Amino acid sequence: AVKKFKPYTPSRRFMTVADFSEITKTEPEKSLVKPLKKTGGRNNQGRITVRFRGGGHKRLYRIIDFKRWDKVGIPAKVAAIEYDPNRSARIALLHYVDGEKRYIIAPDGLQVGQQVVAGPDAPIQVGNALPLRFIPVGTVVHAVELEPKKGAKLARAAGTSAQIQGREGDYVILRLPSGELRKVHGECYATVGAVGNADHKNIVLGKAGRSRWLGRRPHVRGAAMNPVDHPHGGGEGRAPRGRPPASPWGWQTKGLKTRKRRKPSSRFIIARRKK
Amino acid sequence: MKRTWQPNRRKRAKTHGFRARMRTPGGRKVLKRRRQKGRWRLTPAVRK
RNA sequence: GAGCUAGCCCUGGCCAGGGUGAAGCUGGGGUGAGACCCAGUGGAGGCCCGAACCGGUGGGGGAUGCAAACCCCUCGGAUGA
RNA sequence: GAAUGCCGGCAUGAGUAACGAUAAAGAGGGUGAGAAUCCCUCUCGCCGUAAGCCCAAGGGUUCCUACGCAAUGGUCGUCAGCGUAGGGUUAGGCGGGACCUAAGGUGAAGCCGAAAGGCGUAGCCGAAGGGCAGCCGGUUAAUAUUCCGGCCCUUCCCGCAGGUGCGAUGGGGGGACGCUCUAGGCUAGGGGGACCGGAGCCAUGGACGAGCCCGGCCAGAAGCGCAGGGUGGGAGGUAGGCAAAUCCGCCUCCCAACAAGCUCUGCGUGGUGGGGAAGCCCGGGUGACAACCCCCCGAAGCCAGGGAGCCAAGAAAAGCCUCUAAGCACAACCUGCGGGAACCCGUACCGCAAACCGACACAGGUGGGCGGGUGCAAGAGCACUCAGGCGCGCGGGAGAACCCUCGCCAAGGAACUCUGCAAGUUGGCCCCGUAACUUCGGGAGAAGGGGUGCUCCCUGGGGUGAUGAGCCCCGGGGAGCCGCAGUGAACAGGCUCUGGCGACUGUUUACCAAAAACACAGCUCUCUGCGAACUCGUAAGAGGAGGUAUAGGGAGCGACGCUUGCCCGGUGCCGGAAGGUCAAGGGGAGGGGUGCAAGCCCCGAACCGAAGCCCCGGUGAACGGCGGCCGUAACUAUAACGGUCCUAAGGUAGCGAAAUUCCUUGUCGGGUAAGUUCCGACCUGCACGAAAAGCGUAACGACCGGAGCGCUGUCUCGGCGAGGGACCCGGUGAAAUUGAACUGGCCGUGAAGAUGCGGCCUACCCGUGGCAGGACGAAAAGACCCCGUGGAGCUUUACUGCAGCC
RNA sequence: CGAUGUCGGCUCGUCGCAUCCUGGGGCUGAAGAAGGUCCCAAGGGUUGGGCUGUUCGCCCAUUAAAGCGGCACGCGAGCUG
RNA sequence: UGGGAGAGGGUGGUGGAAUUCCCGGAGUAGCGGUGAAAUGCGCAGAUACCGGGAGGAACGCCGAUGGCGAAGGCAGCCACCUGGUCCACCCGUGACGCUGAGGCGCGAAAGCGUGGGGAGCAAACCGGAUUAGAUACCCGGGUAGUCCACGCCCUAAACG
RNA sequence: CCGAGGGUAGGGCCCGUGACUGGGGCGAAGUCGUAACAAGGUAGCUGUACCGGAAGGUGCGGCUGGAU
Ligand SMILES: CS[C@H]1O[C@H]([C@H](NC(=O)[C@H]2NC[C@@H]3C[C@H](CC(C)C)CCO[C@H]32)[C@H](C)Cl)[C@H](O)[C@H](O)[C@H]1O
Ligand SMILES: [K+]
Ligand SMILES: [Mg+2]
Ligand SMILES: [Mg+2]
Ligand SMILES: [Mg+2]
Ligand SMILES: [Mg+2]
Ligand SMILES: [Mg+2]
Ligand SMILES: [Mg+2]
Ligand SMILES: [Mg+2]
Ligand SMILES: [Mg+2]
Ligand SMILES: [Mg+2]
Ligand SMILES: [Mg+2]
Ligand SMILES: [Mg+2]
Ligand SMILES: [Mg+2]
Ligand SMILES: [Mg+2]
Ligand SMILES: [Mg+2]
Ligand SMILES: [Mg+2]
Ligand SMILES: [Mg+2]
Ligand SMILES: [Mg+2]
Ligand SMILES: [Mg+2]
Ligand SMILES: [Mg+2]
Ligand SMILES: [Mg+2]
Ligand SMILES: [Mg+2]
Ligand SMILES: [Mg+2]
Ligand SMILES: [Mg+2]
Ligand SMILES: [Mg+2]
Ligand SMILES: [Mg+2]
Ligand SMILES: [Mg+2]
Ligand SMILES: [Mg+2]
Ligand SMILES: [Mg+2]
Ligand SMILES: [Mg+2]
Ligand SMILES: [Mg+2]
Ligand SMILES: [Mg+2]
Ligand SMILES: [Mg+2]
Ligand SMILES: [Mg+2]
Ligand SMILES: [Mg+2]
Ligand SMILES: [Mg+2]
Ligand SMILES: [Mg+2]
Ligand SMILES: [Mg+2]
Ligand SMILES: [Mg+2]
Ligand SMILES: [Mg+2]
Ligand SMILES: [Mg+2]
Ligand SMILES: [Mg+2]
Ligand SMILES: [Mg+2]
Ligand SMILES: [Mg+2]
Ligand SMILES: [Mg+2]
Ligand SMILES: [Mg+2]
Ligand SMILES: [Mg+2]
Ligand SMILES: [Mg+2]
Ligand SMILES: [Mg+2]
Ligand SMILES: [Mg+2]
Ligand SMILES: [Mg+2]
Ligand SMILES: [Mg+2]
Ligand SMILES: [Mg+2]
Ligand SMILES: [Mg+2]
Ligand SMILES: [Mg+2]
Ligand SMILES: [Mg+2]
Ligand SMILES: [Mg+2]
Ligand SMILES: [Mg+2]
Ligand SMILES: [Mg+2]
Ligand SMILES: [Mg+2]
Ligand SMILES: [Mg+2]
Ligand SMILES: [Mg+2]
Ligand SMILES: [Mg+2]
Ligand SMILES: [Mg+2]
Ligand SMILES: [Mg+2]
Ligand SMILES: [Mg+2]
Ligand SMILES: [Mg+2]
Ligand SMILES: [Mg+2]
Ligand SMILES: [Mg+2]
Ligand SMILES: [Mg+2]
Ligand SMILES: [Mg+2]
Ligand SMILES: [Mg+2]
Ligand SMILES: [Mg+2]
Ligand SMILES: [Mg+2]
Ligand SMILES: [Mg+2]
Ligand SMILES: [Mg+2]
Ligand SMILES: [Mg+2]
Ligand SMILES: [Mg+2]
Ligand SMILES: [Mg+2]
Ligand SMILES: [Mg+2]
Ligand SMILES: [Mg+2]
Ligand SMILES: [Mg+2]
Ligand SMILES: [Mg+2]
Ligand SMILES: [Mg+2]
Ligand SMILES: [Mg+2]
Ligand SMILES: [Mg+2]
Ligand SMILES: [Mg+2]
Ligand SMILES: [Mg+2]
Ligand SMILES: [Mg+2]
Ligand SMILES: [Mg+2]
Ligand SMILES: [Mg+2]
Ligand SMILES: [Mg+2]
Ligand SMILES: [Mg+2]
Ligand SMILES: [Mg+2]
Ligand SMILES: [Mg+2]
Ligand SMILES: [Mg+2]
Ligand SMILES: [Mg+2]
Ligand SMILES: [Mg+2]
Ligand SMILES: [Mg+2]
Ligand SMILES: [Mg+2]
Ligand SMILES: [Mg+2]
Ligand SMILES: [Mg+2]
Ligand SMILES: [Mg+2]
Ligand SMILES: [Mg+2]
Ligand SMILES: [Mg+2]
Ligand SMILES: [Mg+2]
Ligand SMILES: [Mg+2]
Ligand SMILES: [Mg+2]
Ligand SMILES: [Mg+2]
Ligand SMILES: [Mg+2]
Ligand SMILES: [Mg+2]
Ligand SMILES: [Mg+2]
Ligand SMILES: [Mg+2]
Ligand SMILES: [Mg+2]
Ligand SMILES: [Mg+2]
Ligand SMILES: [Mg+2]
Ligand SMILES: [Mg+2]
Ligand SMILES: [Mg+2]
Ligand SMILES: [Mg+2]
Ligand SMILES: [Mg+2]
Ligand SMILES: [Mg+2]
Ligand SMILES: [Mg+2]
Ligand SMILES: [Mg+2]
Ligand SMILES: [Mg+2]
Ligand SMILES: [Mg+2]
Ligand SMILES: [Mg+2]
Ligand SMILES: [Mg+2]
Ligand SMILES: [Mg+2]
Ligand SMILES: [Mg+2]
Ligand SMILES: [Mg+2]
Ligand SMILES: [Mg+2]
Ligand SMILES: [Mg+2]
Ligand SMILES: [Mg+2]
Ligand SMILES: [Mg+2]
Ligand SMILES: [Mg+2]
Ligand SMILES: [Mg+2]
Ligand SMILES: [Mg+2]
Ligand SMILES: [Mg+2]
Ligand SMILES: [Mg+2]
Ligand SMILES: [Mg+2]
Ligand SMILES: [Mg+2]
Ligand SMILES: [Mg+2]
Ligand SMILES: [Mg+2]
Ligand SMILES: [Mg+2]
Ligand SMILES: [Mg+2]
Ligand SMILES: [Mg+2]
Ligand SMILES: [Mg+2]
Ligand SMILES: [Mg+2]
Ligand SMILES: [Mg+2]
Ligand SMILES: [Mg+2]
Ligand SMILES: [Mg+2]
Ligand SMILES: [Mg+2]
Ligand SMILES: [Mg+2]
Ligand SMILES: [Mg+2]
Ligand SMILES: [Mg+2]
Ligand SMILES: [Mg+2]
Ligand SMILES: [Mg+2]
Ligand SMILES: [Mg+2]
Ligand SMILES: [Mg+2]
Ligand SMILES: [Mg+2]
Ligand SMILES: [Mg+2]
Ligand SMILES: [Mg+2]
Ligand SMILES: [Mg+2]
Ligand SMILES: [Mg+2]
Ligand SMILES: [Mg+2]
Ligand SMILES: [Mg+2]
Ligand SMILES: [Mg+2]
Ligand SMILES: [Mg+2]
Ligand SMILES: [Mg+2]
Ligand SMILES: [Mg+2]
Ligand SMILES: [Mg+2]
Ligand SMILES: [Mg+2]
Ligand SMILES: [Mg+2]
Ligand SMILES: [Mg+2]
Ligand SMILES: [Mg+2]
Ligand SMILES: [Mg+2]
Ligand SMILES: [Mg+2]
Ligand SMILES: [Mg+2]
Ligand SMILES: [Mg+2]
Ligand SMILES: [Mg+2]
Ligand SMILES: [Mg+2]
Ligand SMILES: [Mg+2]
Ligand SMILES: [Mg+2]
Ligand SMILES: [Mg+2]
Ligand SMILES: [Mg+2]
Ligand SMILES: [Mg+2]
Ligand SMILES: [Mg+2]
Ligand SMILES: [Mg+2]
Ligand SMILES: [Mg+2]
Ligand SMILES: [Mg+2]
Ligand SMILES: [Mg+2]
Ligand SMILES: [Mg+2]
Ligand SMILES: [Mg+2]
Ligand SMILES: [Mg+2]
Ligand SMILES: [Mg+2]
Ligand SMILES: [Mg+2]
Ligand SMILES: [Mg+2]
Ligand SMILES: [Mg+2]
Ligand SMILES: [Mg+2]
Ligand SMILES: [Mg+2]
Ligand SMILES: [Mg+2]
Ligand SMILES: [Mg+2]
Ligand SMILES: [Mg+2]
Ligand SMILES: [Mg+2]
Ligand SMILES: [Mg+2]
Ligand SMILES: [Mg+2]
Ligand SMILES: [Mg+2]
Ligand SMILES: [Mg+2]
Ligand SMILES: [Mg+2]
Ligand SMILES: [Mg+2]
Ligand SMILES: [Mg+2]
Ligand SMILES: [Mg+2]
Ligand SMILES: [Mg+2]
Ligand SMILES: [Mg+2]
Ligand SMILES: [Mg+2]
Ligand SMILES: [Mg+2]
Ligand SMILES: [Mg+2]
Ligand SMILES: [Mg+2]
Ligand SMILES: [Mg+2]
Ligand SMILES: [Mg+2]
Ligand SMILES: [Mg+2]
Ligand SMILES: [Mg+2]
Ligand SMILES: [Mg+2]
Ligand SMILES: [Mg+2]
Ligand SMILES: [Mg+2]
Ligand SMILES: [Mg+2]
Ligand SMILES: [Mg+2]
Ligand SMILES: [Mg+2]
Ligand SMILES: [Mg+2]
Ligand SMILES: [Mg+2]
Ligand SMILES: [Mg+2]
Ligand SMILES: [Mg+2]
Ligand SMILES: [Mg+2]
Ligand SMILES: [Mg+2]
Ligand SMILES: [Mg+2]
Ligand SMILES: [Mg+2]
Ligand SMILES: [Mg+2]
Ligand SMILES: [Mg+2]
Ligand SMILES: [Mg+2]
Ligand SMILES: [Mg+2]
Ligand SMILES: [Mg+2]
Ligand SMILES: [Mg+2]
Ligand SMILES: [Mg+2]
Ligand SMILES: [Mg+2]
Ligand SMILES: [Mg+2]
Ligand SMILES: [Mg+2]
Ligand SMILES: [Mg+2]
Ligand SMILES: [Mg+2]
Ligand SMILES: [Mg+2]
Ligand SMILES: [Mg+2]
Ligand SMILES: [Mg+2]
Ligand SMILES: [Mg+2]
Ligand SMILES: [Mg+2]
Ligand SMILES: [Mg+2]
Ligand SMILES: [Mg+2]
């Protein structure tokens, strides 16, 4: 339920903020937070390799449990739903009857005080994890391992999900959040439900300052630069692209496909995304 | 206005000093050259 | 060679005083219940006026200079990108 | 003898400019060979959120003292940050180290690279962050939380006593954290006292006073008192915290739970120890047995790890505590007490500056803390002042032009000019009042006005205290008084109307452009299924991201509103198992050389044979493009209509003489006495047009047009006045430039613009203040222009390669 | 071309006369008054404003008249820009 | 009080037919379309046929001249929540009624905003015919939209 | 003190007028097509939406004031 502001500054006209109404605990679990090392887009050469990064708010990384087959058959209680600034989804604090505490990413509908569990025998309730084979066909699922024991890889951003569509031998067929149909191995784990905080897409950042807070430095259009900078640089006055529109490094940026041709995972992609 | 020399003893020693020169092929050549030329100082003096 | 300058990283510091008065909250009214209205409270903001601080708009001076970019009057920002 | 030659020397300009902020000086007395310049006294002025004081960097003896003045000091010099000499910096507690980690750096393991080397978990290094024990005073010519005095504390070693399952680099807790706003109680700091202490003072008309002037504190262990922070206790279960665990986590139960208790800080008190003014007298002595008290204001600092709210969600590690593991339990650890032990480095001085960075004793630059009083609504603003610190290291005269900075002006009031450029006007606060339009916030300080001092009288609430007095902060009512004038000085918006562009706050060509440029939220296209795409790297490895399609890369457009039409023939990109072409390779019809021959060797057609290209489709918020001629209506004109050629398709809505219109000052209307600009229209748009977006848009703008009001020295049109210069005298003394010069006007001549040639005219010799017509004046081997088979940046369907990708 | 600064303005003038005005004339299709045209004449004079960077030009209000041209399209070691 | 019929409304669930698309098989020279054609599609293997998958929308027969609602309007089946309405008994209240300016709510389709969805259909648009023309009618394509959620719009031959 | 009114500044309503622009009414014999009235040669009308020289066309839903 994104929140609006009254136009009492120019920027407050359009700024919207998340409602945070689902959050129940407002400082993180000290036993689970590390320092997130800001990079600014710089690699171990010191070189910028991702332009326009840097200068955003300080953050602590919350260690998230993406395996869950860690603790088969051990139920846990949902103690808190918390804000996590390293991801779009919210996160849920789990108190295992073990005494062990862990963060998962919070699916839609998950409630404080309910219990979740993981394993081949788990009920088909929101927040449980099962190998893909034991989830009935048609189930909307999230936090999906791409390969067994390798960690939840797909459908982790706010509001997203994959849907189980069918089986074929050792493999399950998923409609990924992009619309691609892919075979994923059945021993891969996934969590029942869709990721929460689905209102996330409808936030209007509102002003230039807001992007700075997120660590996003301003983008410069190639058309604004000079020929030594960019294929679109130069020209007296304004200028159309005057060549097929290109990236700063010369390659074409309207249409030019880029996935590697002979990639082994092609045998497992059934149908490319659409829209 | 603000000029270009803003001295700094730590900076000086860490940038041009004996140990920074020895660590690197080009730095060791500098020392070899300034010795061959007979320089009284192989390295910029800084107080510490 | 980044002790100038540009960007980023870590860790610290600074921003007189005054003005405006968002949301919410409380109460009252209103209704089937509501939206909603009114008062109070509240203290939001790349909000307003203005020092420090950061700038450099117009003019005048300076032009073997006080200065290889300064000086005076004026002017922009000043809780924020 | 020339090379704007090289090195050096010395001239010219010239006793010229200048002598570095216009805060400012005068006199008396000393010293000395010599004094505007040194020392002392009195007077005057300047800073006073500093131009005072304390830290940090940087500097490195510049500090203090004696002795000096050749040079350095923009003059002088007896003086000095200068010369010579001697002296001076004292720490368990301050800062750094023998502690901790951050970015980063380095790097056993390991990975990679022709060599050099590049990476890399742990670990190590790395601080202005964490952690950790000293406060007040006195003393020196010069150091002081360092010496001394007083009162406090830390750790290490050893011993005694009491206690305890003791023991860690391992587990856990804690350390541990944002931004805005902010409560209570305090301290710092400050104001007043008719109270307390003090050398005195009575002036010039008055005052011997509840008179003036000065001062009225600082530190302190235990204990205690006020105010805060931190913190549940017990039991049972236990599979988690990579061994163990009585700890931590999770579950259950019981009790205490605005508490309390325990603990830890701050403030107050506190044994004790110190300080102590003006004035007078020679830094000192007195004051003085100094006194040391009451009231009020009051932090942004303290209690603190406090509270609330918000979203952009806010280091680490050690110290510390707890748990246990080897081990050891004759040990070990914990508490208390005693004795002993306690190292290395810095410490002088300058530090918004004459000692640092700017070649200079340079109007520039340099981070943190303190920064007093009064009044002006507030404040770090402004004026004047305290403490303190200065008068800026050339002076004396004069009182021209001219220049700079400044003040005023009759009548007019933008007539100035590219332009109200500049300068006026306006200006704070309180009150009344306020338009189109609007996205309902705004526009708005709209506009426009009224008030503002002082005195007396009456009085409302808030704070303190006590509920009163007193102090204190906001006020309100009545009546008066004075001046030209009451934010009486200083600081402090001119306003309106209407266009263009850009939504907006922001950013930019350091040092000629701040803008309409960039950015920007937002919109769209496109790539990317994760060992992602993309980027840097030979690689390893990184970034992306400890992210996962509501995500990340690339591109265009640029809030918002209403919209974004037609063309896929060409280029791009996407799709297409056929077909055509196609390299290495396969294949080997068929030849060839050589040998006696077996054989050895070479050429080699068909045919099989990828990507790419061809070919078939798709695709515009991909690159791009969106016609011509002729005819036609019952006045004329003009063509809704038609004919025909062409194209892949022939520009739609909206806009239009425009940031675009050549002809052009188009034409008409508005404003003006008059309008090449402006605004509104028309549409034959040289040459608008829909995300290189089209048309609008409230608000915003040191952007660029046009108009009006206000007011003015902008101007008619100038005048006077001020100070700093210019000028004269004393001191110190440059510069570019310069073939040599004994260097006039005209009209001619001359390489075509003559002081220098011809003819004539004019003219005694040398300066000083001024002005700029000439010396094709100076400066810069023209930057425009061309030339050189000169150079460099940039482009592409120029050539030829290479990375990369296939 | 080892540099002769370039439009317009402002300031300051000076010169030529093919004369705009004023003075003297002849002719007139000159009644007067007012003009036309030519001759002599350079002593003096030759306005303020709106538009545009403009020179020029057009317009407003006047005037005896609102002359034209040269001086490196006079004049940037005089200013503007 | 006791009963009744009903596509009355809202939420969630769920079932079969058909179309389209995709994959596999089999199979070959046309299919499609019309008044007739052409564009289109098809040897790069279409159409017709079989099996498999995905997705959206609408609910055949029953069905009616029927039923329900105030109107707009409402139709597979199931469950929940909910409205009106009729009948019987003659038990309760004792005129508590009628209408209704304003007000408030509802209000087919189209259209609008923000997400989503998108099979079929189809304004615009393109192409093929027709025609003097054909910015139409007919044919092949085809985008909004048609569908869901929330918020707007408030119109009608909203008619008996 | 009040006070006719004069001045300054800013609003509200009304009238007249304005380059140019929008449709409307009317006008003996203009140009284009033929939308409606018959099934008007595509039944018509309808709210809306989009498009087109023009009447109109078409989509969606509605009406019979439709024919056979
Ligand atoms: C700025 S003054 C600064 O530069 C000056 C120099 N002049 C010239 O070069 C002239 N020579 C002819 C050329 C012609 C053109 C014709 C035109 C149509 C382009 C006019 C411009 O120049 C003139 C710059 C270029 Cl004006 C002088 O060297 C002066 O001595 C110095 O001080
Ligand atoms: K040129
Ligand atoms: Mg908003
Ligand atoms: Mg609003
Ligand atoms: Mg939430
Ligand atoms: Mg930790
Ligand atoms: Mg990272
Ligand atoms: Mg690295
Ligand atoms: Mg990048
Ligand atoms: Mg970056
Ligand atoms: Mg993310
Ligand atoms: Mg979150
Ligand atoms: Mg798999
Ligand atoms: Mg979004
Ligand atoms: Mg952030
Ligand atoms: Mg962005
Ligand atoms: Mg950009
Ligand atoms: Mg550019
Ligand atoms: Mg550019
Ligand atoms: Mg470059
Ligand atoms: Mg290049
Ligand atoms: Mg390029
Ligand atoms: Mg280009
Ligand atoms: Mg350009
Ligand atoms: Mg152009
Ligand atoms: Mg450009
Ligand atoms: Mg082009
Ligand atoms: Mg390209
Ligand atoms: Mg690539
Ligand atoms: Mg895909
Ligand atoms: Mg600088
Ligand atoms: Mg620096
Ligand atoms: Mg240093
Ligand atoms: Mg340092
Ligand atoms: Mg350094
Ligand atoms: Mg280094
Ligand atoms: Mg070194
Ligand atoms: Mg080497
Ligand atoms: Mg070597
Ligand atoms: Mg030596
Ligand atoms: Mg060296
Ligand atoms: Mg730097
Ligand atoms: Mg501030
Ligand atoms: Mg404040
Ligand atoms: Mg105010
Ligand atoms: Mg209020
Ligand atoms: Mg609140
Ligand atoms: Mg602001
Ligand atoms: Mg204000
Ligand atoms: Mg300036
Ligand atoms: Mg000015
Ligand atoms: Mg200069
Ligand atoms: Mg200045
Ligand atoms: Mg100033
Ligand atoms: Mg200002
Ligand atoms: Mg301001
Ligand atoms: Mg401020
Ligand atoms: Mg010679
Ligand atoms: Mg030479
Ligand atoms: Mg020579
Ligand atoms: Mg030389
Ligand atoms: Mg010599
Ligand atoms: Mg010489
Ligand atoms: Mg000499
Ligand atoms: Mg001489
Ligand atoms: Mg001279
Ligand atoms: Mg000079
Ligand atoms: Mg000077
Ligand atoms: Mg000054
Ligand atoms: Mg001055
Ligand atoms: Mg003077
Ligand atoms: Mg005197
Ligand atoms: Mg004197
Ligand atoms: Mg002297
Ligand atoms: Mg002397
Ligand atoms: Mg002096
Ligand atoms: Mg003295
Ligand atoms: Mg002061
Ligand atoms: Mg020095
Ligand atoms: Mg001397
Ligand atoms: Mg001397
Ligand atoms: Mg000597
Ligand atoms: Mg000297
Ligand atoms: Mg000097
Ligand atoms: Mg002497
Ligand atoms: Mg000393
Ligand atoms: Mg000590
Ligand atoms: Mg030791
Ligand atoms: Mg250490
Ligand atoms: Mg280090
Ligand atoms: Mg260290
Ligand atoms: Mg430290
Ligand atoms: Mg210490
Ligand atoms: Mg102490
Ligand atoms: Mg001594
Ligand atoms: Mg014992
Ligand atoms: Mg923590
Ligand atoms: Mg933390
Ligand atoms: Mg910290
Ligand atoms: Mg914040
Ligand atoms: Mg104290
Ligand atoms: Mg006070
Ligand atoms: Mg407990
Ligand atoms: Mg256990
Ligand atoms: Mg503390
Ligand atoms: Mg005594
Ligand atoms: Mg502070
Ligand atoms: Mg605190
Ligand atoms: Mg760490
Ligand atoms: Mg043992
Ligand atoms: Mg033993
Ligand atoms: Mg113990
Ligand atoms: Mg040692
Ligand atoms: Mg010291
Ligand atoms: Mg300063
Ligand atoms: Mg300072
Ligand atoms: Mg000094
Ligand atoms: Mg330098
Ligand atoms: Mg000086
Ligand atoms: Mg200085
Ligand atoms: Mg004081
Ligand atoms: Mg004030
Ligand atoms: Mg002075
Ligand atoms: Mg000064
Ligand atoms: Mg004189
Ligand atoms: Mg005055
Ligand atoms: Mg005057
Ligand atoms: Mg006026
Ligand atoms: Mg006037
Ligand atoms: Mg004017
Ligand atoms: Mg103007
Ligand atoms: Mg201008
Ligand atoms: Mg003024
Ligand atoms: Mg003022
Ligand atoms: Mg208004
Ligand atoms: Mg108005
Ligand atoms: Mg207005
Ligand atoms: Mg407006
Ligand atoms: Mg409004
Ligand atoms: Mg106001
Ligand atoms: Mg006002
Ligand atoms: Mg009054
Ligand atoms: Mg008075
Ligand atoms: Mg102002
Ligand atoms: Mg802007
Ligand atoms: Mg701009
Ligand atoms: Mg715009
Ligand atoms: Mg806009
Ligand atoms: Mg914008
Ligand atoms: Mg701002
Ligand atoms: Mg520049
Ligand atoms: Mg610049
Ligand atoms: Mg420069
Ligand atoms: Mg400038
Ligand atoms: Mg510019
Ligand atoms: Mg600006
Ligand atoms: Mg820019
Ligand atoms: Mg931009
Ligand atoms: Mg913008
Ligand atoms: Mg937009
Ligand atoms: Mg999008
Ligand atoms: Mg690369
Ligand atoms: Mg290599
Ligand atoms: Mg990472
Ligand atoms: Mg609008
Ligand atoms: Mg095309
Ligand atoms: Mg095509
Ligand atoms: Mg194409
Ligand atoms: Mg091929
Ligand atoms: Mg083109
Ligand atoms: Mg083309
Ligand atoms: Mg065109
Ligand atoms: Mg069209
Ligand atoms: Mg259109
Ligand atoms: Mg036009
Ligand atoms: Mg226009
Ligand atoms: Mg044009
Ligand atoms: Mg024109
Ligand atoms: Mg023109
Ligand atoms: Mg005209
Ligand atoms: Mg007119
Ligand atoms: Mg025309
Ligand atoms: Mg374009
Ligand atoms: Mg353009
Ligand atoms: Mg375009
Ligand atoms: Mg606008
Ligand atoms: Mg606007
Ligand atoms: Mg602006
Ligand atoms: Mg601006
Ligand atoms: Mg004006
Ligand atoms: Mg004047
Ligand atoms: Mg004077
Ligand atoms: Mg004389
Ligand atoms: Mg002299
Ligand atoms: Mg001298
Ligand atoms: Mg000679
Ligand atoms: Mg001679
Ligand atoms: Mg001579
Ligand atoms: Mg002469
Ligand atoms: Mg000649
Ligand atoms: Mg001559
Ligand atoms: Mg001569
Ligand atoms: Mg001669
Ligand atoms: Mg001669
Ligand atoms: Mg001769
Ligand atoms: Mg001669
Ligand atoms: Mg002669
Ligand atoms: Mg002289
Ligand atoms: Mg002279
Ligand atoms: Mg001259
Ligand atoms: Mg001159
Ligand atoms: Mg001169
Ligand atoms: Mg000359
Ligand atoms: Mg010459
Ligand atoms: Mg000359
Ligand atoms: Mg030069
Ligand atoms: Mg040369
Ligand atoms: Mg040359
Ligand atoms: Mg040159
Ligand atoms: Mg140049
Ligand atoms: Mg040439
Ligand atoms: Mg050639
Ligand atoms: Mg040649
Ligand atoms: Mg060449
Ligand atoms: Mg080159
Ligand atoms: Mg190569
Ligand atoms: Mg030349
Ligand atoms: Mg020369
Ligand atoms: Mg020259
Ligand atoms: Mg003038
Ligand atoms: Mg006459
Ligand atoms: Mg004359
Ligand atoms: Mg001319
Ligand atoms: Mg003209
Ligand atoms: Mg006359
Ligand atoms: Mg002339
Ligand atoms: Mg000429
Ligand atoms: Mg000419
Ligand atoms: Mg000139
Ligand atoms: Mg000049
Ligand atoms: Mg000129
Ligand atoms: Mg000159
Ligand atoms: Mg000259
Ligand atoms: Mg075949
Ligand atoms: Mg589908
Ligand atoms: Mg009855
Ligand atoms: Mg409706
Ligand atoms: Mg609808
Ligand atoms: Mg025909
Ligand atoms: Mg009157
Ligand atoms: Mg006829
Ligand atoms: Mg019809
Ligand atoms: Mg008909
Ligand atoms: Mg019909
Ligand atoms: Mg018909
Ligand atoms: Mg149509």
